[PDB]
Amino acid sequence: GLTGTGVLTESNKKFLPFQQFGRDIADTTDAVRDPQTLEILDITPCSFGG
Amino acid sequence: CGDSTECSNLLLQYGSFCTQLNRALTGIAVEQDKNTQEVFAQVKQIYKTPPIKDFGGFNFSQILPDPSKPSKRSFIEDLLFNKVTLKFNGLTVLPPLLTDEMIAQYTSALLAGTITSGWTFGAGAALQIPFAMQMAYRFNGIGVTQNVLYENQKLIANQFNSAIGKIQDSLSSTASALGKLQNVVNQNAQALNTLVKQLSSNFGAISSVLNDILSRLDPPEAEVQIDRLITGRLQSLQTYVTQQLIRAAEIRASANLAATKMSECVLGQS
Amino acid sequence: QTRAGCLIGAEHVNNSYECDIPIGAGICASYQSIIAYTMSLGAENSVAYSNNSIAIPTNFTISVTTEILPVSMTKTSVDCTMYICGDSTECSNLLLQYGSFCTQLNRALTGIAVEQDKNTQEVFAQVKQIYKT
Amino acid sequence: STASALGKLQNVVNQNAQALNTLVKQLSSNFGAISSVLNDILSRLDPPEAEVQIDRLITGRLQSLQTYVTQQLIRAAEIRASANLAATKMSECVLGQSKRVDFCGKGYHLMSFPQSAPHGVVFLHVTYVPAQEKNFTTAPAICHDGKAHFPREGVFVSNGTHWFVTQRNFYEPQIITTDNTFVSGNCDVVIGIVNNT
Amino acid sequence: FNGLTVLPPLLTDEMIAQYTSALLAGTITSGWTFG
Ligand SMILES: *[C@@H]1O[C@H](CO)[C@@H](O[C@@H]2O[C@H](CO)[C@@H](O)[C@H](O)[C@H]2NC(C)=O)[C@H](O)[C@H]1NC(C)=O
Ligand SMILES: *[C@@H]1O[C@H](CO)[C@@H](O[C@@H]2O[C@H](CO)[C@@H](O)[C@H](O)[C@H]2NC(C)=O)[C@H](O)[C@H]1NC(C)=O
Ligand SMILES: *[C@@H]1O[C@H](CO)[C@@H](O[C@@H]2O[C@H](CO)[C@@H](O)[C@H](O)[C@H]2NC(C)=O)[C@H](O)[C@H]1NC(C)=O
Ligand SMILES: *[C@@H]1O[C@H](CO)[C@@H](O[C@@H]2O[C@H](CO)[C@@H](O)[C@H](O)[C@H]2NC(C)=O)[C@H](O)[C@H]1NC(C)=O
Ligand SMILES: *[C@@H]1O[C@H](CO)[C@@H](O[C@@H]2O[C@H](CO)[C@@H](O)[C@H](O)[C@H]2NC(C)=O)[C@H](O)[C@H]1NC(C)=O
Ligand SMILES: *[C@@H]1O[C@H](CO)[C@@H](O[C@@H]2O[C@H](CO)[C@@H](O)[C@H](O)[C@H]2NC(C)=O)[C@H](O)[C@H]1NC(C)=O
Ligand SMILES: *[C@@H]1O[C@H](CO)[C@@H](O[C@@H]2O[C@H](CO)[C@@H](O)[C@H](O)[C@H]2NC(C)=O)[C@H](O)[C@H]1NC(C)=O
Ligand SMILES: *[C@@H]1O[C@H](CO)[C@@H](O)[C@H](O)[C@H]1NC(C)=O
Repeated sequence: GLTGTGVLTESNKKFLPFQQFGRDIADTTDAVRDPQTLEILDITPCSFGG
Repeated sequence: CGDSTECSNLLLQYGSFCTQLNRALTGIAVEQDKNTQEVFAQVKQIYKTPPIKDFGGFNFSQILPDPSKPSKRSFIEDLLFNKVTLKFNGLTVLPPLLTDEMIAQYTSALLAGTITSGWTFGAGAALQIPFAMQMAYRFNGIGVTQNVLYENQKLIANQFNSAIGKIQDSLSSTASALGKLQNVVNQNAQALNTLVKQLSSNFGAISSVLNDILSRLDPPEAEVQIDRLITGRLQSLQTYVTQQLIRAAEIRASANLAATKMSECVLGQS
Repeated sequence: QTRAGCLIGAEHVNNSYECDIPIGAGICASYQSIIAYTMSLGAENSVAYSNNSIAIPTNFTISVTTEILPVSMTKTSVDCTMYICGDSTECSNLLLQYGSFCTQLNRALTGIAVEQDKNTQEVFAQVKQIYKT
Repeated sequence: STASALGKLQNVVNQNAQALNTLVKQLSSNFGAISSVLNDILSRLDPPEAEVQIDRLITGRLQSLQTYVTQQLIRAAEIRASANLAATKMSECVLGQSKRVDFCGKGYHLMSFPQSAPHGVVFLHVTYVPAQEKNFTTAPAICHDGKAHFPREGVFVSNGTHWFVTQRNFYEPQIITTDNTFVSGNCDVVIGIVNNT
Repeated sequence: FNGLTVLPPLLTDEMIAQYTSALLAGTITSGWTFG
């Protein structure tokens, strides 16, 4: 149910056993947990510029 | 809009606000570069201190560049750099034209020129002069005859040396002496942070995310909700731009004062 | 590939000249084809310091240089009722319920114009009489 | 011969013209209404929605006008600061000779001349620049008869065999005499003093 | 235009040229005394 774009990589963060997704500051998501494998991933915005 | 076709189509009919916003930001960046270049680029050549240093007993070790460190910075410059502390959502930060090494090179050239050639290099070609005679001229310039300096040289030198050491300690131990630069950095960071934070507001709509609005209603009222979101975000962007303009004007005034002080006090006696 | 991004259509050279078209991170490009290079701060020399040596000029030159400073800009005036309504009674009546949002604009513009006139008069009227050669 | 030397006044004029041009171009936007011309809205439909369309037009145009006014205020403040600086320069470097270095001209200031320009002023600064240097050997004081002599103004120099006193900014040697020097103490505490007559 | 007007400056360029001429004649003839 959480939708968004970006590139997904492997992360080493340690989600405590009941969180689902993480945000750092200014309320922007950085990590998610897939509901099947139960592993923590990492989201990065794919590149852009002028 | 965040890569939404409907948002772009709706925004297309508000004219050309973004062109002038980007124009203002580009002008601000160009002004910053001009400020730095005007402040620091005062000399025409790059002077170098002689390998042997005997300036009548004076000791400039703490402020002369140190070849050991790759940065080629002095002790005080390293202390100042270590003292202060500090592509996300469609916003970018552009690097300055002048790197820190070039600023250090300008500072070293100015220091070597004023140490070796007195004030002559600021009005033509650098002219060699022993340091003690230059300090005699500087005393003669404030109404004290040079007779004094030559008869009180060593003591005077000692005093100078001690003073230099003192400020190093005043920078090494005591903090909060550089509040202005830290304040500028904090202001910029806070403004950017709140501008990013504004994305989560509602502005009177039913949700703060476009996808939920699109995937829960037919277009007829989706347009109304998207219009509310668009006008709120546009107002926030305009406020941020205006604040940036005001701060840029103040910074430009400060930079002009700094350039005047550098011209009048480093290249000559005031 | 440079600290400022990526660049296509120019060649990187090992020399260093003055900066023509600034690019960033200490590099810029110029037309020769187009060449991109690290900016050069200036010439290099070492003054011959010694504890018993001096240099004294023997001749002189006289130089004339120019400096340019703006002092004023054009004075403009804008009428709200014609700009946003264009001689329409209904538009005027509708605008009448927004309070006094345009008296402020007129006051601001008049202040700007008066300031421009004061700027010019204060810069140039530095003398009391008119002298003749 | 060479043009493009007056970029500042050109920039001011271009900024003003661009601001006016975008302000007048803003009149051709729908702002979410059915048309960009008010006469069509008035003549095409019944008022109870005409006020809605006109309200959208009004709010858009008000926003544009406010933005223009704020930009004009900022630019006017900047121009006023520049005008104050120009007035100070005219007062100091034209009505008198200035001692503060590099305030007006590169070198030692002699005088300045003003000229007008369509929206500004141009200063012509006349400056004195030394040239054609030469090496010399120098000493801080002269020991004679157990006494130390310092120059009243100038500096001691030597071409290799004899010593002279010269003014600092121009080479003009003269014989050392008891009229252009003064005595203080004995030649025992001055570092670098030399023997002469 | 649609309500945009440009007002002429109070000091015409002839008077500005006259001020510049007076200043330059004064500084040529009387040095800095006239200031
Ligand atoms: C969801 O179902 C999948 C598939 O049955 C589970 O994945 C299995 O996990 C076990 C435990 O490590 C492995 O031995 C199997 O090889 C996995 N199968 C596949 C097809 O990957 C997964 O564990 C289940 N997760 C939950 C939370 O029920
Ligand atoms: C100038 O001052 C510096 C101190 O900043 C002196 O460097 C010290 O020199 C002594 C003796 O050589 C060493 O024991 C210290 O460790 C040095 N200090 C540092 C921080 O390196 C330097 O010697 C002085 N200059 C002269 C000519 O004496
Ligand atoms: C003055 O004396 C010096 C020392 O003999 C002359 O030599 C210059 O020395 C500096 C640094 O030692 C070099 O950078 C120059 O290239 C030397 N000049 C030469 C070799 O011609 C110097 O030439 C003399 N004259 C002046 C005007 O400095
Ligand atoms: C100081 O510089 C001036 C100008 O460079 C010298 O005057 C020149 O002298 C040469 C040789 O006599 C003439 O060919 C030039 O025509 C002169 N220039 C002008 C503008 O008249 C002057 O000789 C130099 N002073 C000394 C002592 O060498
Ligand atoms: C240094 O200056 C002195 C004074 O001008 C020079 O002495 C003169 O030298 C000329 C040329 O040799 C003689 O014709 C004069 O008779 C000398 N005057 C006296 C009072 O002796 C001296 O030659 C100069 N030294 C150098 C190395 O140039
Ligand atoms: C200027 O510096 C030179 C160094 O080049 C000094 O000459 C030294 O003087 C001491 C003391 O008389 C001697 O022990 C050294 O042997 C000298 N060195 C050389 C290379 O000759 C000179 O004394 C200094 N002069 C002044 C006035 O400071
Ligand atoms: C300048 O002259 C004085 C005296 O004419 C010199 O002082 C003499 O120095 C020698 C050697 O050091 C001593 O043996 C004498 O006793 C000194 N005489 C007096 C009266 O003090 C002095 O050395 C000379 N200066 C230099 C640099 O040689
Ligand atoms: C010249 O530049 C090339 C890259 O353009 C570099 O590989 C080479 O080492 C450089 N040569 C020198 C002498 O710096």
